[PDB]
This record gives sequence, C-alpha cells and structure tokens, in this order.
Amino acid sequence: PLDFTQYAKNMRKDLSNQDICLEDGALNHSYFLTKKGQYWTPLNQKALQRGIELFGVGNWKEINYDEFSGKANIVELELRTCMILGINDITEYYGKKISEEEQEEIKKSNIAKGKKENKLKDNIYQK
Amino acid sequence: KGLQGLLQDIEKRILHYKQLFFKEQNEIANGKRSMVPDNSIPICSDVTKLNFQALIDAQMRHAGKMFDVIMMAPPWQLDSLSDEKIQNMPIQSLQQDGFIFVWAINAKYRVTIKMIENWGYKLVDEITWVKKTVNGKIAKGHGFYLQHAKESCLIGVKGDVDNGRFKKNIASDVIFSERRGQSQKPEEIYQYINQLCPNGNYLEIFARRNNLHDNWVSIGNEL
Amino acid sequence: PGEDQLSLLLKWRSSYIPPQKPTNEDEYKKIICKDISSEKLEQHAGDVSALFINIKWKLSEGQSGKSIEDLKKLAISDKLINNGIIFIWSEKEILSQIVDVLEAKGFNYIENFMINQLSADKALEMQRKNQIWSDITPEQCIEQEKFPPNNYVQDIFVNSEYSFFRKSKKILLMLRKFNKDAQLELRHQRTSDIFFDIFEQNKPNDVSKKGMEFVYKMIETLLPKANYSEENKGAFKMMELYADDKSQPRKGWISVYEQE
Amino acid sequence: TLEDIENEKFTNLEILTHLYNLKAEIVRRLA
Ligand SMILES: C[S@@+](CC[C@H](N)C(=O)[O-])C[C@H]1O[C@@H](n2cnc3c(N)ncnc32)[C@H](O)[C@@H]1O
Repeated sequence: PLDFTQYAKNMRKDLSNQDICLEDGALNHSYFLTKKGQYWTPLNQKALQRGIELFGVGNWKEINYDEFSGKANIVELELRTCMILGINDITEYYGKKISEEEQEEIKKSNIAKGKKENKLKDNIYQK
Repeated sequence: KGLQGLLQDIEKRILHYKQLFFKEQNEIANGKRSMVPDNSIPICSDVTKLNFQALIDAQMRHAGKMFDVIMMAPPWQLDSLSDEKIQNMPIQSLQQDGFIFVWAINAKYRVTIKMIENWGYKLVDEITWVKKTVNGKIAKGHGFYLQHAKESCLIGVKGDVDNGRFKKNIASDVIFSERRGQSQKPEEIYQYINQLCPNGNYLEIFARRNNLHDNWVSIGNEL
Repeated sequence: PGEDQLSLLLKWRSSYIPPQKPTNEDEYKKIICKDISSEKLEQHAGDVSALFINIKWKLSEGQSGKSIEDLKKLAISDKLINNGIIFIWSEKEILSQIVDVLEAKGFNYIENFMINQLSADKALEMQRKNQIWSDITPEQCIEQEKFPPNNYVQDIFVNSEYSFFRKSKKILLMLRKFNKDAQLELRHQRTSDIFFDIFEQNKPNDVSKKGMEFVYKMIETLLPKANYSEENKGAFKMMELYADDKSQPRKGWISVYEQE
Repeated sequence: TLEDIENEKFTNLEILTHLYNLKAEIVRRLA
C-alpha cells in the first residue's frame, strides 16, 4: 500500500509554497489559522527586527516604505513590535534604536516583572 | 464632550481588543491546529500559469500512479475565467483511469458535456445538489423558464475502472442539503467520492480553504 | 401532527387532483398508428408548441423499451415545429446521445425538470423498524395519501441499481426550437424545476398520476396560448408522441398511439 | 459607529485597524 502521510509530506515539499509547509513537509497551520494576505511570515518578523535595529521605534512609515515593501499595516507593525518588547504599551521606547540582544533582554525583564508582580498576560505585562 | 467620551470608549475598546489579538497570536505560536487536515496537499497557483508537468512528475515519483478522481468547480463566465481556457487545461495528461466531476450551472450544461467528451471521457453519471432551507423545504430560486433550485455535477470516465479499485452501486445521485456560505458545494460530494474510490489519489481544481481534505491535492489561487 | 419533512414536501399532492377525460370529441385529437418513427406527423398536426415525447428507453437486453435508433428514425418536420419546446424523458447513460440526435434536428437544451424519486417501500420499512400500519401496501399508500412521518427523506430515496452512483432521480429534458420570425409566449418562474414525488421500489420509471398532472400543468402554465380555447379548436398546439390511456386524453392535446 | 465595526465577520486585526482609524479621525477632528 501507500503511506499517505509521507506521500503528502513529499508532495507538499515539492509543490506547495514556502508559507504552506515547514521545510520538512509538515503543514504550516499558522498559515490557515489566519485570512489570506495576512500571515506575518518569519521573514516579515526578521525584517521588522532589522527595521527596529536600523531605524527608531515608532517610525513605522520608514519601515513600511523600505524594510518590508509598500504593503504593511502600521497597526500590525505596532502590535508585533509591542509583542517583541513584551509589553502592551510601546511608549517608553519611542525614538530608541534597539538591537536583537537588548530586545531579548528587555523582553526577559518585562516577563520577569510580570511574573514577579502577578499581573501578567500572554507576553504583555499590563500596560 | 460627546466626542471626548467617544474617544475614551474607543481607547477602552482598543485596549480590550489588543488582549484578544495577543491571545490569538500567543496561542498560534504554541502548537494550535486549524481545521485543515494534516494530509492535505494545497497548491496556490493560477491554472493558466501552473506547470502541470511538474505535478505529473511529482505524482508519478511519489505514488507510481496517476490521479483517480479529478473534481472541478469551474468559474463560469456569467472569478469568471473563460470557457475555451477551461477547455484548454491538460486533463488528458492528468489521468489515465478513473472519473471526473465537473459542476455545471444551467447555462453551461451543454458546454460541460462537450468539454467532458472532448477530454476523452464518456458521460456515465450525473449528481444533483438540491438546495434546502432550515425547515427541510426546497429553497426556491429564480430562472427564465423555471425557478432554479438545483445544481448539477457531470461525471465522465476513462480506461478500465473495474480492476480492483472503484466500488459499484454506491451513494446516490441526489444531495439534499442546505446552501450554506457562498457558492460552495456540500461535503457530501467528498463523502460520495471517498465511497466510490476508498484510499485514492484525488485532485481538486479551483479550490478554496473549505475544500482542503485528506489525501486531496487542491489547486486554487485563493488557497 | 403533519409538519414532517415528508409531509412538507408532498403538499402538491393534495393541491393537484387531476381532471376527468374530455367527453366531447372536439377538445382533443387522438390518432393511432404502428410506427411513430416512420409515420409523418406533419399530415396529422400543425404548428404545435409543446411536443411531449413520453418515450421509455430500454438500456437492457432483457426489458422492453426504445433505443436511440428509434429517436434517430423519428422525423420531426420543420413545419411541424417552428416555435416549440420538446419535453423528452432522459437517462444518464444516453443523455449525450439524446442531446446529439436532438441538436441534429435543431432543438437546443434550455432547462431541466427533475422528479426526485421517493420510495413508498423504504418509508414503510423505516416506519416498521422505528415502531395500525401492518396490512398496508406501497401502492395503497400512493392511492390513499396515507404517508408515514419522515424528518430525514435522504434515507428513503429510490436508490435503483446502477454500476456507478445509484439512480434516484427522473430527468425530463426540455429542448426549444428558436425561430426569428415568430415568437413564443411563455410564463417565467411559475413552477420549480425540482419536484418531490413518491414512487415504488419495483418500477422507478413509472410516474404517478398526480406527478403526471403536475408535469402537464407545468407545460400548460408555461405556454398559456397553447391551452385549449375557442381559437385552438382543430388547430391544437400541444402534441404527445408516445401516449397511453392513463392521463393523455386531455383538452387541447394531440395524442399519438403506437400499436393500440 | 462601533456597532458597524464590531461584527462577527471581521478579524481582530481588521477590527483594531478600524478602531485605530476611528481614534485618529476623532483626534484630528478635536484638533
Ligand atoms: C466557482 S468557485 C470554485 C470553488 C467552490 N465554489 C468552493 O466551494 O470553494 C471558483 C474558484 O476558482 C478560483 N479561481 C479563479 N480563477 C482561477 C484560476 N485561473 N486558477 C485557479 N483558481 C482560480 C476562484 O478564485 C475561486 O476560488
């Protein structure tokens, strides 16, 4: 007989796009949990991180014009960037240029504060 | 004043909905599964730009076989592609033994029959979907001569389908079910196809995210 | 108390009692022959508008019926039909052949009228399995209107034996001839193209009397000018090809009988 | 027009975008 799981994995690897599989044949369910045209690829996340590294925080228009393309929701960029620092108020970082390591340590400090004050939600503190 | 209170309420509403957005995007990056089955093979490409030779090579490489059932729900011109362009699709190279399922509107019944017979198939069966209301009544529609409350699927066949694969005297011609969603066909056609050819290699053309099924190769530009 | 799916899909049965056959011999035109394929109908009719071919196909080596060669041999004249609609019974295995041999004569497919077959045997067996209702036959159920309750009719379809998907519908093909000189007076959207009717699991090709009355009323209210009137006396605009003494002697209908 | 925005046919991102556009419009009309 034919093993349909490995057959499906091979056919998805050969034919399906990069956003549909996970470079081993496994189905990318995050692609189908959202609507078509709004997925926020890991390439988009890395581009947003590069934009925060290069330009300041809050200047979403420059990131939209250069670091992504010409199609990027400013609201979604603000929301994803706020999830990057781990607090649902991206206000104290307005203007600063933050790289990857300091982004990770800021997220760690925010998650530690949330766990230490017992006022924490999913990757946002309370603000 | 009133606009200030509206601004305060809109701030409360964005604060409420940011929580929902972050909950969803934190559960997504935690191992949450959608309704799409794991063994689905979706391809997002225009059929007028898709290289079917790559699909033929991949199917022959990973199965040693061809497709058993090809189901089509064409966008008839009333995305309303064409008629001749739907005819020009290389279905003949896509199959050697099995069936084809083409959904036809009343204005494209004859065109569908002509396309099926021009692709090398022979018309042997016909499946009708009768629309229904929530009270178990026929959902009346509109037309020129009679009120249309039906939709037709035309079934061809190639080769020798009696070796060991396809079952006989199965399912029914009539599908009596509600007209849920947009111009979207019921899942009873998928159940009937799986009854006809259990554990087969199917292909679906002009598919959407509600058409994604196990063991089904689905093609659609919105997929 | 009568709000089941089966009772809800069968209200036309109470609303469509058929009439008696006409008594005066000027409302119909009954002719008997031996071979309708070879007979010229032009000498026995005129510019009719409804040609209902009640043909029973064979599709077997052991049961009676007609083949596609009989339809090919049948001659429909260019002045027998100028502005008319052919109503012909269809089957799944010869639908392409029927369409080809009729578009050769000039008639193009326009519409579909399906009778979704429902079993008076399967409904009785479902009622007996779920459960006064013992000494009763499906034919008696047909001709007494005493039907069992059913809120899921999808299990009582007449699923007749077929090599492919099981046959559970009866298709009436509609084909219209188009002429640019005259025009045909229709009546748009007065009948649904899908019609539930009870049957038996011994003869799925036999439509009931009330179902035949429904089909005849669909034809008559689709073409009102072809109905019986003072102007249509001796110049009937409705013709029947394969008639039987069940519901065919009618008002304003020409009836053709084969070997009677 | 919160009733128009809050419908059970829109994603949370679309709802948030509409809410942010409404907030920006209110702020600009006030100023
Ligand atoms: C009539 S719908 C068929 C889908 C079906 N109604 C369903 O239940 O999803 C037509 C579908 O074909 C897609 N489509 C249109 N043009 C296409 C093309 N050139 N290649 C592939 N898919 C196409 C449309 O976007 C839409 O998804």
